[PDB]
Order: sequence, then structure tokens, then C-alpha cells
Amino acid sequence: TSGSIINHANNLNKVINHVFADKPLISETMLKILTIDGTTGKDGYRNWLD
Amino acid sequence: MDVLSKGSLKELLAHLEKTPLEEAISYRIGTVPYQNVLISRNEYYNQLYPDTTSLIDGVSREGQRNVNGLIMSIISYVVSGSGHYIPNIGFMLLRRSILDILTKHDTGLVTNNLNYGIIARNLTVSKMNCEQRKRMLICFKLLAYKDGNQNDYEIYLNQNIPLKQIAPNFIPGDMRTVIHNQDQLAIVGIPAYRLTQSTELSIRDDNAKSYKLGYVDWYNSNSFLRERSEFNLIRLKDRDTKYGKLNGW
Amino acid sequence: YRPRRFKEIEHTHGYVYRELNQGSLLPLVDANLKESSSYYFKKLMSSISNV
Repeated sequence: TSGSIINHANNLNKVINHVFADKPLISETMLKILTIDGTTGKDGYRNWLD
Repeated sequence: MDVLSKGSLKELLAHLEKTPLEEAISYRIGTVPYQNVLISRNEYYNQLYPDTTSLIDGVSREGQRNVNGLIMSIISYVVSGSGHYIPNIGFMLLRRSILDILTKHDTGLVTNNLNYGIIARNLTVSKMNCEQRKRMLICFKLLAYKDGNQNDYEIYLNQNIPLKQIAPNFIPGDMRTVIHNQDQLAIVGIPAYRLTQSTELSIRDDNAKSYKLGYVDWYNSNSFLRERSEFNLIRLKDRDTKYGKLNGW
Repeated sequence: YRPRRFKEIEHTHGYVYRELNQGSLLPLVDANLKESSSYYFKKLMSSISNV
């Protein structure tokens, strides 16, 4: 509803870390995909959400 | 393959100015068109797949030795990638560019009597796609303005509504119109979808796919010009400049 | 000169603020031909004499 795509994806990763704190592998794996996709910028972040 | 890769009116017209007429004609005898044939398509069927030969396939075919045949071969080269077999035309005509043949009176060819109805019928237009039709309408428009038959071109378009809807908008004598045009005229290119190394049933589709897979090989080969990497190595004459315009336009 | 590789973001979303109009130096050169010529000739010789 509000905010940017970059902020939407970055803050979603933090909540994933908090919700799945018992299994840290989930956040580590998701950030691996974001690192590859995020090099293109806002379009890369949109692809990650897709 | 090079002609089919042009995606804009500027690039297509620039290529036609550079290339000579000998590229439009072919020196292989081929076969005759409008013939019902049985071809072998073993990836799909065991029997022989029926089809009909046409002038739009990418294979060379025997053509008539007249001005009508010469124009059909030029349009076939533009919309299919290969021309027909019309020999002994003469070195005076074969040296000149395809654009000069289409829109210059100095060449000596007489094209006033040409009728667009039979040319479209012979160069089967019910079997073309949107990109192929646009290129043919470009050739018709260039010819019409060469012989002062603009009124006949308009009436022909008004008779055929679908052709009018996709007809490119440019004046053959003005370069500003070519720059502003944003039609997509590319028949081969880098595909967004998944292109595989498989056969197609029709003669037209199989030959078109061969050109498409061929362009991918050429795109990744050493003959392609990557502007972002070696723009300072091209000569100044052939470098891309906005001031650049077609001769006489 | 070796070509410069821009990042992919610069190529799609890159913008530059530049003024593309070139002003002629003729008004100064024509008015003072002797002074303009002497200035540039002396500058070039100081550079060439060091080859």
C-alpha cells in the first residue's frame, strides 16, 4: 500500500528472519537470491518478488 | 539473414541503399512455384506431409524474365531472405542498389504498368504475417511514388481494409518521416521465448525457423558488431550519427 | 582509448545533465587576431619543445 519496491523486499527479509529465527537457513537462502537479482536494481527486486 | 534482422524503417531503408541488386537475385535454378508436393517431416509423421511451394519460401525458385519477375524477386528477398533465378539481367542494373531500383528513374527500368493486385496475389499475401505484409507495403509505396501512382496506391489500400490498418506511414521523399516511424519490421531476432532446435511442418515455417536459429548463431559469432564494446573502432563514415540521412531524401 | 563499461543500471535508467550547444570563438578571434594567435602559438610551442 505504501513504500518502495526496494523497501518492500528489504523489510520483508527482516520479518522472514524474525518469523523463522529457529531455522536461519531460510533467511540465508532468500538473501542469496536477492544478492544475485538485486544487482540490476529496482527491476531485479521486482523479479525477486515474482 | 541480414535483411530480416532490420527492425525499423531507418535500418531497413539504410540496408537497401547499401546492398546491390545481385543480392536480390539468386543463381541457383531451384524448382517452380505453385506446385503441390509431398515433403518428409519425420519428427512428426511417418507418411509424407503435403504442402505447396510458393515464392515466399526461403528457397530459390525459377522466376519469369520480365520486370514483373524482377520486382517479385526483390520483395521476396525483403520478406523471405532469398530471391529468384532471373539471369542475364545486365551488369548495369545489377550494380545499382535495391533502393535505387525501387525509387529512382535513372536506372532505366520501367515499372509503371505493374499492378499491385496480381503481385500481392502471386507473392501470396494470404499466407504472410504482419511483419511480412508491412515490408511489402513499403516496397509498393516506394514504387508508387517512383512512377507518380500515389492515388492508385491509396485506392488499393482502401479496397483492402486490413492492409490499410497496418500500412506504414512515411513519405518516400522525406527523411523526417522515416525517423519518426516506430513500426517493428523484424522477422528474426533474439527471442524472449524458448527457441529450440526442432523442425516445423510447413515449408515457410521450417525455412523461417532456420533463419531464426541462424541469426542466433550469427549474433553470438565474431561477425556481429557490439556497439557498447567497440564503438571507437568503426570508421567515421559508417558510424551512427543523427545528422545521417539517406541520399536524395 | 579503452572503452568504459557502464553498469547495467546506468544503461537503462541513467540520465545526465549536459548543455549541448557549442558557442563560437570567432567573435574574440576576429576582433583580436594578433593577440589570439600569439597566445595559442606560444602555448603550443612550449608543449612541443619538450618532445
